[PDB]
Amino acid sequence: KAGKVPKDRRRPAVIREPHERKILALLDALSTVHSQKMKKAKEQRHLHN
Amino acid sequence: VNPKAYPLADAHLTKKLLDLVQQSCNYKQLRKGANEATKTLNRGISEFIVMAADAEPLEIILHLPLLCEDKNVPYVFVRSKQALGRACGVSRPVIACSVTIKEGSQLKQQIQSIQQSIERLLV
Amino acid sequence: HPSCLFFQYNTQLGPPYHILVDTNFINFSIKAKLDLVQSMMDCLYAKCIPCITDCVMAEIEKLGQKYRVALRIAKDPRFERLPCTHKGTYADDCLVQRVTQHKCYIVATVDRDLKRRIRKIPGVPIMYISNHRYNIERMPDDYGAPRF
Amino acid sequence: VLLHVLFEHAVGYALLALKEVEEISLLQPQVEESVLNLGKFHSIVRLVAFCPFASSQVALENANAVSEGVVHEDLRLLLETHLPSKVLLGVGDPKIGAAIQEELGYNCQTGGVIAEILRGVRLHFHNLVKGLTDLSACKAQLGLGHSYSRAKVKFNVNRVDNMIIQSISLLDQLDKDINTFSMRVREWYGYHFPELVKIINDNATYCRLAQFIGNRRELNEDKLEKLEELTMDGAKAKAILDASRSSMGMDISAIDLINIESFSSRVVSLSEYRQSLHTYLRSKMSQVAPSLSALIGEAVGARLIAHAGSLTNLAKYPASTVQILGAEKALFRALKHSTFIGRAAAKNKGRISRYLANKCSIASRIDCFSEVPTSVFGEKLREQVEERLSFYETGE
Amino acid sequence: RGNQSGKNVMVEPHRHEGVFICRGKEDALVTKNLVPGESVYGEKRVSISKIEYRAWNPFRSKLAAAILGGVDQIHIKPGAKVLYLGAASGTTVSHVSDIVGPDGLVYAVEFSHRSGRDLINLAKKRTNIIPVIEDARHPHKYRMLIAMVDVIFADVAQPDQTRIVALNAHTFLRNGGHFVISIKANCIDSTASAEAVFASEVKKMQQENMKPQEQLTLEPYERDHAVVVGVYRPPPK
Amino acid sequence: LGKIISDNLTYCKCLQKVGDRKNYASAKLSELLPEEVEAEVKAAAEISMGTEVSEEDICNILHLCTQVIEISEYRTQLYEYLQNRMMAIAPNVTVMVGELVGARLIAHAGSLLNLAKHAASTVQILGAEKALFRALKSRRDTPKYGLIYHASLVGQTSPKHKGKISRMLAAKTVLAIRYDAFGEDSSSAMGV
Amino acid sequence: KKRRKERQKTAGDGWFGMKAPEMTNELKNDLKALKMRASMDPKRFYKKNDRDGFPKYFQIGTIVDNPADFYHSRIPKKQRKRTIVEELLADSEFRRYNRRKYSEIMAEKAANAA
RNA sequence: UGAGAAAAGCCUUCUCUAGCGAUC
RNA sequence: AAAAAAAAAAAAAAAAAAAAAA
Ligand SMILES: [Mg+2]
Ligand SMILES: [Zn+2]
Repeated sequence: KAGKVPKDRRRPAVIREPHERKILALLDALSTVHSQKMKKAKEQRHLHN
Repeated sequence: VNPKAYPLADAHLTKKLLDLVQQSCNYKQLRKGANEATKTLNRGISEFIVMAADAEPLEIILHLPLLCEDKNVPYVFVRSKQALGRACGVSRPVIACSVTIKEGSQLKQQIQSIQQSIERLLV
Repeated sequence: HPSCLFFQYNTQLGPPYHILVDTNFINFSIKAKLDLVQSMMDCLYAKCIPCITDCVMAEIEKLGQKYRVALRIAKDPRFERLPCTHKGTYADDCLVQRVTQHKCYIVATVDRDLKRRIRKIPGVPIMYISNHRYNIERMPDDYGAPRF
Repeated sequence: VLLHVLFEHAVGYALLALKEVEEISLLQPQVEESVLNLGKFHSIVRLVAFCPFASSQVALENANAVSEGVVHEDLRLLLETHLPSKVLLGVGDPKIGAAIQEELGYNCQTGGVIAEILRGVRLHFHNLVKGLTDLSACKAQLGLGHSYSRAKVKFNVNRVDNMIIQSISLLDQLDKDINTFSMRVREWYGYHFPELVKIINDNATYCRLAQFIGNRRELNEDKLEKLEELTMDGAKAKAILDASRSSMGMDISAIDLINIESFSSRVVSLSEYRQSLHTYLRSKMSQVAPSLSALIGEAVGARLIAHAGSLTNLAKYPASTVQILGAEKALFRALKHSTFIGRAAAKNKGRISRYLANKCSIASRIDCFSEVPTSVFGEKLREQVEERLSFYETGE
Repeated sequence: RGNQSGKNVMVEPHRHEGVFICRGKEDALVTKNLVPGESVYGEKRVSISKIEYRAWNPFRSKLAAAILGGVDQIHIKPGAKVLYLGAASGTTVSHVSDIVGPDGLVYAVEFSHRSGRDLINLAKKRTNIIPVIEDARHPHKYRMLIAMVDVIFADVAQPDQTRIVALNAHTFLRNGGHFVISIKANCIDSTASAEAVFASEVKKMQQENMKPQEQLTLEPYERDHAVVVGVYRPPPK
Repeated sequence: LGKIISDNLTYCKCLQKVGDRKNYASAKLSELLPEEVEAEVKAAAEISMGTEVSEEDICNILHLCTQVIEISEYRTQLYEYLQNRMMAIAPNVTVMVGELVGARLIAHAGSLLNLAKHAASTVQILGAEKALFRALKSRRDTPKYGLIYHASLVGQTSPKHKGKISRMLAAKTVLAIRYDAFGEDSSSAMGV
Repeated sequence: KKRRKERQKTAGDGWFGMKAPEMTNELKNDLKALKMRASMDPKRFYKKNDRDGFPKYFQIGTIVDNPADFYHSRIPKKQRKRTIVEELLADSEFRRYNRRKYSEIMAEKAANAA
């Protein structure tokens, strides 16, 4: 895992603006639906074959 | 005769055309008017175009031949708009008409003959 | 998939039938003394124009003088003489290639091996000799065909 | 097999001689290299004569004769000179071959090996005649292709609508371009005499008066009298001197004043060109589309052509779409632009626009397909709308 | 709906050379505009960032219908000389002129005087189009104007299409060149079936020392049409 | 003519001198073009592809070409005026960085006094504001050229050394900006 | 070696020298959105994608206005955006449909997960 | 698959086209 | 197929990344 990072070495995280998260949330939600859609179509092809 | 009205039908072929127009109106297959004839050319749903050579300015209908040469659509002229008026079942003179594509229509055999006759006029 | 076929039904095959004749079909027609054009008309009740390829015509010529009568019947002005530019003489491959391309011909043959290949191509009839009469296999508008 | 071939080209006529060829097997894979490969072609064919065309008009004359199949005098001069007088001459056209044999005693053949030789000559033509003519072979064909095509169709160069398309776009740019400069001029001279922007309501008018008075310090007596002539009314000019005497603007430097003077002058010279462009557009519209210009005006008529992209495209459109071309700028809705006698009520504003669109479509067709353009039809259509406008306004 | 004006969209090259794909919510076939800012028949054009592409309508064009149908080769590539028979008003000719670019040439043949006046107006704006107002049945009458070409495109729509192409191919088409012919089944023979017509035309082509290679139908856009692609006098391999 | 001649001012003068192709042969263009170029220009005259132009068309072209040379002549006069004012207001800057680049710097800052309040590193990157804020948000390397890229000294130096010259030029430049803004004497001694 | 590198920077002469644009998080966001266009609208179906990866040569632009298409096909200037992603963010029809599907997938997954 | 696999620089052996050459 | 590790997102999901079985 190697989770630990020392206090001196660690860097502050990125702080996203509200507009960026709205765009970023749109893609992941879109990708989840699209990935789900393809996987369902995979089983229909295999059953018919 | 004005030379721009080149496909001018004779007496015998005129009788066949105006009969076919009267048949087409009954079967709901005819579009009447210069503007309505133009619209069918854009949609590609015309077999042929019948125009009246007795319009006092002949130029108002000369845009229809330009569209016909691109769609490869036969077209002819007749000597009377008033004779063209009655055969269309309309109470006014008409200078241009268009007969429409109809799938399964029983007019296909008669239409197929009249197209071949028009092409013979162009030799 | 060709537009002429409605599933296994060939619509654009028309009352003028173009028939590709195999080299063996000519020989058995003479043996049974069946006229080539006249017997086809009796089977289909329609105008028929047999087609002779260059590949088929060569196989007749290689047979020798013993089959001279079949060669003279092959050159008939009513027939349709269609060329082919194929490196060789073998004709079974020539006909199936013409069948695959256009789907407008009726195959006339008596060889069993060629018939089983054509059956795999959808929408093409096969004409063969049964008893002393012509017979058609995969055609809906057979009409005057031998009834058995 | 020694025979002569006559090859006709846009640049001129060529005469070539054939020494030897394998005639029977010419159309075969191995032998076809005889004509294809340049070196082998040079072995069997030579150029014995070449008579190029002097001018483009001469080239057009020969092109007409060759198409008709007659023997032009230019062709006959070449043939008579370098051909000995038992002669076989190859031609690509059977009709020109018969005409030559009637005019002169040479035997003409039109097919066989000669057909393959002519393709070899055509494929290798630029190499044989390279440098013999000033104008290139490739440009010779391109130039002749147009002049031959214009002759057949009776093309008229006056009735072309390229210039009106450019002029409308250029008018749009100039109106913005003058406007940007005019505002900057008013700001710079505002530092010296801010009252002037209030008196003058026109950007262009401000520019000449900026030229006319260098400083407010010297504006009096005769120069005041000159000022009343340029200003539309005498009352304002007397107030200008009063404004000049009592003003809070700042004195400007020497080099600063020379800069603003030359700049303000340039806006004027730009403005006078814009007026000349509008004059040039008006003359073009009468020659191109007089009937449409009479109906709705040169300014609106030219802009309608610009939206369509060409005069022919305007005629091909139906009556319904021509209304849409003026939708964004309200060309048919906004009536005083086009000015017509009488006014249209708000209730019938849509109907007048729809009726006006049909008249413009008809007028556009007359301009495009008339043998000679004439503006009588446009004036007749203008009267009919006015009768309709009076019909709605008065009720009869 | 469709491709509304003012939508962000992507242009990527097609498999064929000189042809482009307009990737967006819907996809359209586009070619690079030789004269930016002008539409010859009112198509929708796309601005790319000094560069502009014009949409290609497959219903009003027979070449574009073949491309969308999946034809293997068209042989129209940049820097090629193309002889066009039956140019008509120039809807397809303009797109062909865009593909060949400044280097290539298009020879437009149109007998009719009415449509001929449109080519000259179109040829004014495009320097690589050579208008030829002449009958295509007599190639000897315009042999002055035309040099050797690489591709012959035929859209004449006549009962004698094969003979017209055969005469022009012998006179002007170079060895190893290619030809594309559009066949309207109703034009050659209305009595015979559409499928038997396509077999007859191919037969005549082989009798004229032309080797046809491929054919396909244009069914989603046209009914009873076919496009045949072949080579003339092939080189030995 | 468009391909053979690239100088736009020379091109517009030639059209003003000679209207049509027919007048090209007779007229002489030695004062405008070199004789060798003139021979090629006259050579292209007889072998031409263009259509003949009407009398009204050629007049419009001349009027448009008239406006071109008058705007260009004014622009040169405006440029000379700029050099006059720049040498009068901030002479030390003009000697060092140049008339154009110094003028852009005040235009960006909006005034000479506002530019004076800035530090040396800010002057270096005044032009390159888009690369700076992109780098600071994404934690990339900051830009180094700015508007100074078009200065005379930065242009001549090698691309490897254009990073060093940028800060050396900028650091000394602000010494000229402060002195001109606050000094009561106009002289170029310190700038040189 | 160096002449190969120069030729791969452009599409070539066959397509009039298109150049490969530099890859950014905004362009990459656009390409991912277009690859997943199948699930945007339940009533519209699309063919398979031509290539699994992103295209190497491409250009981005907007469709020019046409005067004849004032009412038939034209988006008003307020609804226009700069990127394909921002267009998806704006329209209500897509957001309403996508939110409903995505909520369902999480809820069905929650039944499986528990 | 098993002179293991992966990457950089130098020689050797050869393959394709495209002009060019055949005009005395 | 599967046990992991590194990121983001939503109130867990998603892209890459290794090993092991087959
Ligand atoms: Mg056999
Ligand atoms: Zn064969």
